[PDB]
Amino acid sequence: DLRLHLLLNTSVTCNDGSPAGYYLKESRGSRRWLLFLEGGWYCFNRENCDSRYDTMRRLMSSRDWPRTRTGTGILSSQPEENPYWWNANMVFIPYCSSDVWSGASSKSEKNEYAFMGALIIQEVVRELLGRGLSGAKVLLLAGSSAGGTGVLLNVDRVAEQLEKLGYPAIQVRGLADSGWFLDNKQYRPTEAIRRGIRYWNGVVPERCRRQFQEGEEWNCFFGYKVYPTLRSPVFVVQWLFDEAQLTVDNVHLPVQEGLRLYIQNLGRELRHTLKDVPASFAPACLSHEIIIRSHWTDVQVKGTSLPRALHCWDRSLHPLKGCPVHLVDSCPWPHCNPSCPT
Ligand SMILES: O=C1CN(C(=O)COc2ccccc2)CCN1
Ligand SMILES: *[C@@H]1O[C@H](CO)[C@@H](O)[C@H](O)[C@H]1NC(C)=O
Repeated sequence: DLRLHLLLNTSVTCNDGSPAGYYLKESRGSRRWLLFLEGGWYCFNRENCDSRYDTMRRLMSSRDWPRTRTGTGILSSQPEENPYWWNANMVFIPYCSSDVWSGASSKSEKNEYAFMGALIIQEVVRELLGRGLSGAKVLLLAGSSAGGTGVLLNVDRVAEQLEKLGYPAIQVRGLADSGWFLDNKQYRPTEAIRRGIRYWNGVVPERCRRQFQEGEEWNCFFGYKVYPTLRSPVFVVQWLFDEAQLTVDNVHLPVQEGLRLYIQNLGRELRHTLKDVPASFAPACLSHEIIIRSHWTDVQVKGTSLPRALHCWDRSLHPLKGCPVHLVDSCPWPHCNPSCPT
């Protein structure tokens, strides 16, 4: 069980002004720290956020959060469930800012909601330094879905924050799960992100911002465009036929030729964007499943599981015989990999 701590700086808030926070389980015999960002879409205007507040309020407020949560998958402390990092210090950061972890805007007389995702990450890091993070050797910033995109937007800022605070020995790395999307043509989204950035006062990594310039920061929410600008090591996990990608593409699964070609082209394009990503795990599956699920160990690419690939990545940051880190399926249709989830 991970225990809840509400932020001591109560000006760093969820959407409705309640304090943000984190769940923590310490492991005093370990110098490894895993900070995981939750996902759950976003909202981009007053009316859309009001609807989310009625029926997804835990994603907008801490008022009803439980005092504990169970760590599962990569957050589990059991070796059988988590062969990778079972002995690590574990942190789960709830997503209560509805801004893909990009915002830096407080509630005020002109803003009904606060969008503070980027500041929540910074304040969690600062408060953890007094609870053992000051002695860390590795800080892995991980996340799923909107949290996976959040890793790409925030990993370099965490590295810069720790350097400026006086902790240059902590190696900051990222793990982005299910947050690598394509701005492709639909079978039958970029505008919502553009509007969101203005509504949230959203921030993007500085090198990417300088490439795309004013008004075009939305480009930095797409992994294939932001990843080449990042300095921290980042491991990318992405299903080739991600269900959220298909949803935004208006695809809902007797498949005729037009849809067959569309699905095959999508897998080929995703595979192409990962060609120059040396640490990656991309199975040919139709799924919405994420790395905090208990059975995350089951899927394999070319005979190698994700916990193994992550271990090989750790070794590479000290190619390796029998320990691969670039694992992208080449077969062209959902479930052509026999180990895909059901
Ligand atoms: O499959 C899912 C989808 N979810 C997401 O957050 C979608 O991912 C993103 C990533 C970036 C921006 C918007 C959405 C959570 C619920 N289960
Ligand atoms: C609390 O956080 C806000 C936003 O980052 C910051 O302006 C303020 O200085 C912080 N307060 C303290 C006491 O650190």
